Amino acid sequence: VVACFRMAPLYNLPRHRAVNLFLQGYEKSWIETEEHYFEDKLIEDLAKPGAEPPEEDEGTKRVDPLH
Amino acid sequence: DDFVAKLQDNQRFRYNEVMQALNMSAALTARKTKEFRSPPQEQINMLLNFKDDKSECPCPEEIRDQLLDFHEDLMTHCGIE
Repeated sequence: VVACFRMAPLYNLPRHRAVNLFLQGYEKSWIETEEHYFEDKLIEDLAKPGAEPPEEDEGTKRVDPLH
Repeated sequence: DDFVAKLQDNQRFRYNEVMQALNMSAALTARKTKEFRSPPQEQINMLLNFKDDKSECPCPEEIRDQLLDFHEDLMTHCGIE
């Protein structure tokens, strides 16, 4: 009865174990769920020929970074 | 370090309140101590639900604010403005 019900609560646990549990929980709850969209910006930046004709080329159009 | 210490102190105070109020209704004690009888990983996962507006986490608003400010500072340091 008592043993079945009263297992270790968080406050009974030592500080470092609770800290590790908090790190794992914070990770999987906040860091993974955090979403930011950068793919379109990154691809557009990578697909830009950056001042290549002004740059000394002396040849065919240099392939872009995405290429 | 200090966030988990404040969380543990708040949990102890809430547990003391639940012991003071258990005698009122035995059925109340069941789902009130479901939290304290859950495994510790689940306990801290379900206490770390300040995000969104579900508000099922039994945590003080100031304790939520500390984490919400640290998370913004961390995003600023990571450059995710």
